[PDB]
Amino acid sequence: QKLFVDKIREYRTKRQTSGGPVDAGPEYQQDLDRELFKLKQMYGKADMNTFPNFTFEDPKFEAVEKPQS
Amino acid sequence: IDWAYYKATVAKAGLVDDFEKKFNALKVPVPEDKYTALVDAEEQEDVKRCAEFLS
Repeated sequence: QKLFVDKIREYRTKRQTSGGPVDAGPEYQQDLDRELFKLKQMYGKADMNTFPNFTFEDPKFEAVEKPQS
Repeated sequence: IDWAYYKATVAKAGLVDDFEKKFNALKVPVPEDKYTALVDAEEQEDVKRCAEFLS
């Protein structure tokens, strides 16, 4: 019970932070950036809302055009 | 294409709603047939040849 209440108090202390971890970490941002770059490379580059729309023509149009037609 | 409702249910729904409004504005073209007249062209000549052969 004593350890539980102590840890609850420290969790509330963590919640007292305005934002982010108390220890931001010199390498936490670098690791997050590396992971984000890896995810972007794996999943491919994507814009916020880009929705391209290009339609091709009929491919390999087969016809009856021949000398014996 | 029912993902738009799923996107609304998806937590990220706000700007996705505007994009869905854009999505409903999408239009897909329909190709137009070009060889249809060419096929119909030869039938008359073949019919004439058949009539001459019959006679």
